[PDB]
Amino acid sequence: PKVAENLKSQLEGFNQDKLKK
Amino acid sequence: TALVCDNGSGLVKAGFAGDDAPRAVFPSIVGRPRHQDSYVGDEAQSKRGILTLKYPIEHGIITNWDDMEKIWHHTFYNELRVAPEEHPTLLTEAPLNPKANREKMTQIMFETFNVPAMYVAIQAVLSLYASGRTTGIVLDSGDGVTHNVPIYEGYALPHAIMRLDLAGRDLTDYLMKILTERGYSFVTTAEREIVRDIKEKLCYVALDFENEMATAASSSSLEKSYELPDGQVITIGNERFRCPETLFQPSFIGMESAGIHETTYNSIMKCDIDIRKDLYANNVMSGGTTMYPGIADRMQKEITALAPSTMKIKIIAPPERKYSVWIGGSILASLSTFQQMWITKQEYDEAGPSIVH
Ligand SMILES: Nc1ncnc2c1ncn2[C@@H]1O[C@H](COP(=O)(O)OP(=O)(O)OP(=O)(O)O)[C@@H](O)[C@H]1O
Ligand SMILES: [Mg+2]
Repeated sequence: PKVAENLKSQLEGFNQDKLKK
Repeated sequence: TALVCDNGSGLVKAGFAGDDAPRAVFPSIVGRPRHQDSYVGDEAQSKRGILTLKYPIEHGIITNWDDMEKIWHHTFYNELRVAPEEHPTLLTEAPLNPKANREKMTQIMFETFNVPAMYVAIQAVLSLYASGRTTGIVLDSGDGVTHNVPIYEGYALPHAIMRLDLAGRDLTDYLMKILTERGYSFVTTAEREIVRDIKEKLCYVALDFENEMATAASSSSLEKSYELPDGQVITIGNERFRCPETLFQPSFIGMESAGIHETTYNSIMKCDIDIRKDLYANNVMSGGTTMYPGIADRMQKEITALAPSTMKIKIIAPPERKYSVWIGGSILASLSTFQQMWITKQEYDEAGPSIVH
């Protein structure tokens, strides 16, 4: 009822770069 | 830091949330001695000739809990060197995993391992996440199992999931059949190992299987050579592409199934008409047996032949694809937005294993 959009937005927008090496 | 453990049919991929790669990758296997006292992963290779070797997720669904807890205990204590009580742990599950199964997984984590929190995610779902999408159709071929999973607005559509019980162990076996029919000696587990590597090094997916059989028949240009350690060079040309041709023609190992291009297409045709256009333009490949050169290109051409002529189709094949399930977990596990979704130990005491649904 409220459990997707902000999560959706981080997932799609997440910069795969920002990931520890 | 949160933990991410991908419970694969042949290998565990595990490590920490926030990392770009798993830390530990090892065969999803438990060995018990017969004589007279437990080894997992590399080690149940590293002392193989005194053990009974078990495969608790051969097929992708977990079949024995004892051996599974052993795999987790190894993963937490030897491989990641962590106290499971200090870390949120995201666990992966196969598409179409029985609810009593997911509840069991949850029971073990909290009860046995004492995690402060946990979450179960579908593997293909995570891979779509790793490719920055929340709608698409995933083909996940790994070791023991292949699925097609269509996904809408972040949620698998379990009624359209397709399963093919043929994956990369079946391809290694078949390369092994081929080569043994040619006179070569491959039986031992040191020798399957060789066949696997031959498959992983040399095999490719033909754009057009008969156009390719004829090139192999007419020139030597597709013939590649591989040196066993015993000095033997084994020459292969058409086998390179006959082996993975089986994903598309499961008749090659005597199966009656639809090939992966077909199961992909049937699966789309079980989803809502109004979301098909978006599955077609968002087919993501994942898992180690998607790694063959040419498979995206073949999949393009086949779906094209099946879809309506005007359909925009896109195949996506990340170079990470051996590990995007795990990466997807690592991403999702690390996002701020995700943190109110973890199942907390408080939540478990109050609701029971049922909560995980
Ligand atoms: N370059 C490659 N070419 C062909 N096959 C490969 C390559 N690299 C890995 N594989 C195959 O991928 C298979 C395992 O992939 P993967 O890690 O996706 O399976 P899995 O996750 O353990 O099964 P599950 O999906 O239940 O987790 C291995 O058996 C391996 O032989
Ligand atoms: Mg897998």
